[PDB]
Amino acid sequence: AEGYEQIEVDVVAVWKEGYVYENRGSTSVDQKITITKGMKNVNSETRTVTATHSIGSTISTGDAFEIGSVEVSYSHSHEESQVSMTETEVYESKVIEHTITIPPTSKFTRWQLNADVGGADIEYMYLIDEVTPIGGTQSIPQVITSRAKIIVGRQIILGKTEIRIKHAERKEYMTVVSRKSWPAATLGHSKLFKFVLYEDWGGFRIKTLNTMYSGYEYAYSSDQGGIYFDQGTDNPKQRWAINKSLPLRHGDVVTFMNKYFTRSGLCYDDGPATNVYCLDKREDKWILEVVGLVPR
Ligand SMILES: C[N+](C)(C)CCOP(=O)(O)O
Ligand SMILES: C[N+](C)(C)CCOP(=O)(O)O
Ligand SMILES: C[N+](C)(C)CCOP(=O)(O)O
Ligand SMILES: C[N+](C)(C)CCOP(=O)(O)O
Ligand code: NA
Ligand code: NA
Ligand code: NA
Repeated sequence: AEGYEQIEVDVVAVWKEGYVYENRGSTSVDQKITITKGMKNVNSETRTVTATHSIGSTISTGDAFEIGSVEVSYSHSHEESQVSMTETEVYESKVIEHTITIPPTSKFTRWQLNADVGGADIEYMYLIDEVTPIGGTQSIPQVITSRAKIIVGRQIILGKTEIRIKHAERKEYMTVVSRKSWPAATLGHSKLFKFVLYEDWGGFRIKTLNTMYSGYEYAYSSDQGGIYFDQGTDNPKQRWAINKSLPLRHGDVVTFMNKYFTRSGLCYDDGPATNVYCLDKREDKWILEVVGLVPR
């Protein structure tokens, strides 16, 4: 995908009890059994998963990623074997069902292999099964190498990477126009409006590469709430807070809270001229898009 990348990473997997039936008497008893091989509470509208917990140095809680493939290696019965998963397999619920004939004086142990890719609980990645005598020894499976390959947005380097900021609900880009002889933010369909994100002691700064008044390039909130662009200063009014852990990445959905008006977030609002405002106790979702390449 245009702006994403694959990365290998270690994930946690374990063999659970699953189901256990004991037939201590005679004769052979039949039992129906149903299991659902699939990711727990999987969203049908998307494959992007918001991390509930970390996956090493690469993923942190709240980070967006997509599971490309998962490869867990196990040892049973005294022999090694490995099972791989496709993207379609990790995101599908297969309700496997059938009858198991338990022979007399024997236990049926259906083991349940799972995987927790940073919060994403893959219930029943695999089913081994094991019929064994009572009270005889049985082989317990053990995961030897659990690992996954995730898909993430290309990183945004602060003060370096040129991005486009797009309003998620309205699918329109933040653009710059003149208002009161100052540069001003307003929503538009143009892909020509590039920005650079910075970070210092006071917060994040949104610099425009499309100003008409030279030097007036950092986004800030007026007392009235309208978003204008000023010259670089120490003022909190031009400093912002992002609700997402670094590193920022392509396609990240974020909110921008003002550092001076601390409860006022950046959003769409029908102004008389422009429509990008800082409004109290409300904060709209914006997409960060890493720019492609211009032709020449
Ligand atoms: C994995 N399996 C249950 C389909 C075959 C292996 O049976 P067993 O290893 O418990 O004897
Ligand atoms: C007046 N307004 C609330 C619609 C936005 C204008 O902000 P401002 O340009 O007066 O600083
Ligand atoms: C937008 N509001 C009128 C609800 C309050 C926010 O004022 P402001 O923080 O944008 O200056
Ligand atoms: C006082 N100072 C000039 C060193 C910093 C002031 O930054 P500012 O918020 O007044 O623009
Ligand atoms: Na600094
Ligand atoms: Na300012
Ligand atoms: Na408007």
